[PDB]
Amino acid sequence: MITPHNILRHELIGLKVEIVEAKNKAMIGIKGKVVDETRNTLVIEKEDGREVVIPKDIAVFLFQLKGCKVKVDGRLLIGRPEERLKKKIKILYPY
Amino acid sequence: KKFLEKKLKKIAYERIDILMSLAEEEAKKGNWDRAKRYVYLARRIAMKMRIRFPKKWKRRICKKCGTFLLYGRNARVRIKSKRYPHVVITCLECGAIYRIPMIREKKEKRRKKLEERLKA
Amino acid sequence: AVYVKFKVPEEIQKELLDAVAKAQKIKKGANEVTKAVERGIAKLVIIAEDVKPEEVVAHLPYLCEEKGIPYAYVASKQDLGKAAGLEVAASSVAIINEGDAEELKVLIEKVNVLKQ
RNA sequence: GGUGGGGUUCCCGAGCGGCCAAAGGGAGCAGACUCUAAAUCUGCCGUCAUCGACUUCGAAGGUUCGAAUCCUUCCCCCACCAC
RNA sequence: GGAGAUGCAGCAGAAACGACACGGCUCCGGAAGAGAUGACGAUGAUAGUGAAAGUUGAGGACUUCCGGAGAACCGGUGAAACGGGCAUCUCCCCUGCCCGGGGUGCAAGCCGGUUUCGGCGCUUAGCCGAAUGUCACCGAAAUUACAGAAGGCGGGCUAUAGCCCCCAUUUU
Ligand SMILES: [Zn+2]
Repeated sequence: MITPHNILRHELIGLKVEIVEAKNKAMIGIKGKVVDETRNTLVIEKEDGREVVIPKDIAVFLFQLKGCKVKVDGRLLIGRPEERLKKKIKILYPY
Repeated sequence: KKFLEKKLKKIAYERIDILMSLAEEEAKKGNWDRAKRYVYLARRIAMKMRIRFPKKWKRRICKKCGTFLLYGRNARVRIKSKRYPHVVITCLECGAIYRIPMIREKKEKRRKKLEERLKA
Repeated sequence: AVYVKFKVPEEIQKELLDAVAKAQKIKKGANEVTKAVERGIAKLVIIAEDVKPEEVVAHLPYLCEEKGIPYAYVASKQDLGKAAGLEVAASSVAIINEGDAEELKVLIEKVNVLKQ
């Protein structure tokens, strides 16, 4: 099962996602699934049919699990998912 | 108190299973390059985690190119056992040809038949 | 235990064996079953659950999931071998022409009900 | 300004690219032992605390089938120098 | 670019770096069943191909095992295999340039002094108990971020203040 604690190490591809906050104004309001994932980038296919390239470190993501909705920064999702499942420890201080 | 019941290798095996299931689910649509990307990421996490492939998704992929092999579409599967028992997978994309020798199971069946002959 | 997708009841297993017994115009051996599901002439595939090595039948169900021919499982291979007409067991049987049991394989379309 | 080096468990300290391989010692807890206590021995030894399994080898990136180890960068800690 | 040596742990696989022993293939010896019988066979039969591979698919049909020796082909494993790779070390096979070779380093080294001190090296800034101060303004490159000489020069790395130039995502 996919847990909100290990979502820092679970695979993001194959999960519906929407973003709630970002510095880009037009980025806010997208909904879709995750297809491709690189070191700080998701390739998201919308339900409308548009592929978008979303950087991770500028936005916060809301991943839709089996019933759950988890809000995680992409600053926590830094690194390739290969190296992220190797081991990546990120500690963020929003002061 | 037990908070972490799932370890690193267990989530690695789950990522193997999810990525290769999504590889099968996305390989039938028409995007073989996306399925090649899934097989490439699963192979990279297999060499990284030092974990072995499951026996379900073991023979469904190609080692040379990395395309997920649909049997019939881009993979030709023929069983020949005249000289030696073998099941041959043939990649239609690049041309890499692999097989499944079954000599030792035939040896076990042969020893069982020898025991049935000697008991009778 | 590995290549099998769904649990098969014993009554529909006996219906499969009765269909193999009533048909008697079949392709036995996994090469002929594979050729029949690649051509599409087969209407029903019967695969034994006790096949060791499993690879001999491991290419069979997913290919049917590509080709849309209904497939089902029996627990014993020697019973399918006796139903096919041989003293020695057979791994898989594809049916080209059912004949008098053709309505019977309509009931084996209820295997699709087991698929969901 | 300069040379020869080191950073690994609470503290002193080893470690061939490979199964917590992580030598360990002292420490804490528990057992054993004793009238009590010291000393000796046994297991946990960071966690679950019975076997066993996972994390940390100053930090990051990269190579590799796989990093305490091999490469690069960022650091700190030593020793001694005015004559 | 070539040769030589080492390593690619553990598990798996016949086999982890040169080739091989091993199983399918051929021969010989022993045992068991059998002449309109019986053994075997859709987990594939007499059966062929440069036998990786592919076409074949049954009143098909004379077989099976063990041990020993050999021309050709083949390895369910693993990242990587009857064969080509990877990394390290050392030599010889090249091309062009330059000729003293190493070691320590200015807190080197030298002098008055003979422990300890002062002078040279030392400066179109040259301190050493480590000097280079404050304000305004043209401009817009400006004391604002990283940040400070200590004999001098040249290369490379690290961290960013202001403007200029170039490239990319969102966008329209
Ligand atoms: Zn291919």
